[PDB]
Amino acid sequence: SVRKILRMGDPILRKISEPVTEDEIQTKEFKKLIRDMFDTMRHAEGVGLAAPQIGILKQIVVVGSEDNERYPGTPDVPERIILNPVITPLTKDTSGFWEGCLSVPGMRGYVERPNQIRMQWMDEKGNQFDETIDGYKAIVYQHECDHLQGILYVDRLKDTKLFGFNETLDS
Amino acid sequence: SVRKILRMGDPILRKISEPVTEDEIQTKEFKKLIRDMFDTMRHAEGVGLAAPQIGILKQIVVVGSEDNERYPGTPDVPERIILNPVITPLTKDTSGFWEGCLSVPGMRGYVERPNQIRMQWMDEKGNQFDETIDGYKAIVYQHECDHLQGILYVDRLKDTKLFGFNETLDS
Ligand SMILES: [Zn+2]
Ligand SMILES: [Zn+2]
Repeated sequence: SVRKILRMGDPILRKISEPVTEDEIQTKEFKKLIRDMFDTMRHAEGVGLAAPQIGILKQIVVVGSEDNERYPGTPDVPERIILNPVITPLTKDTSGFWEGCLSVPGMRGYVERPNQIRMQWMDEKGNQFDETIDGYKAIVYQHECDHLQGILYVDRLKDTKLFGFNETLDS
Repeated sequence: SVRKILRMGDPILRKISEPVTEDEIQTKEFKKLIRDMFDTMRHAEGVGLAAPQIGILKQIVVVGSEDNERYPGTPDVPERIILNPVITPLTKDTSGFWEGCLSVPGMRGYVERPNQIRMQWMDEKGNQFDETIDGYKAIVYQHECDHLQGILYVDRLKDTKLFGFNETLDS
């Protein structure tokens, strides 16, 4: 089902989310969470979603797009469950994007993040990954790990001048 | 009548508004602006309003409250037309407030501003003033002169952690 998405202002979105145990992923309620999470992220037309965004401080991130209406330009993104992630910048080069967040509705903000990172996670399966992601993917992944350390894009806005509502930014 | 209030994202709210001429205040359309401005500020239940907030880059600020629903606590404020203002900090001491703005609907942000300033303006009459304002008044006056130099409270947010929507901040 679709869970209620917490909005910027709730202190939860700022608390640090702790790791998931190899025990949990094989748990029943966990599987029911990934279900909800996906169901919620889709109804929201978002590129991804972090557990805390719905009240759960577990290091659980979800993603997936395929022709998105909320961010027209962007490339389709393949669904994937990202757990206990750990990103690291592989360069100082940065790609700029007017990011948005389901937890900060109706607004957009230019944010410059590194464009090439090394990330290491784990899946519903228990598999260990450790690749180097680049381009839009990296952006989204970074954006969503942030939620896990209580960080929202507004905290990184290149500059408050470049931040506002949609209805007005496109005009 | 009530004019449409520009929302954060419109580049106008960031442009510098120029001064008003002793000629204008005695003008007909000017008087019609102060009318609208007031009518608009009231319908909005705001403590004040700056010309640019409705598309006019003239150094015209308006104020007035008396039992406000949008900011319950705050002291009533007496209507007044403030023109070509010029504020100056008279201290480093600062009072904190979760400010809001009609141009940035549904949100609130903790902002620390000086609590004792020297301001010099002019009225619909043409009178020259130069007093030292303190307390809530100073806050509001500073908040509204900012609009004249293209500045919104988000640009001063003490810290992004303390910024969010109303429905969620009170909870
Ligand atoms: Zn988000
Ligand atoms: Zn304002």
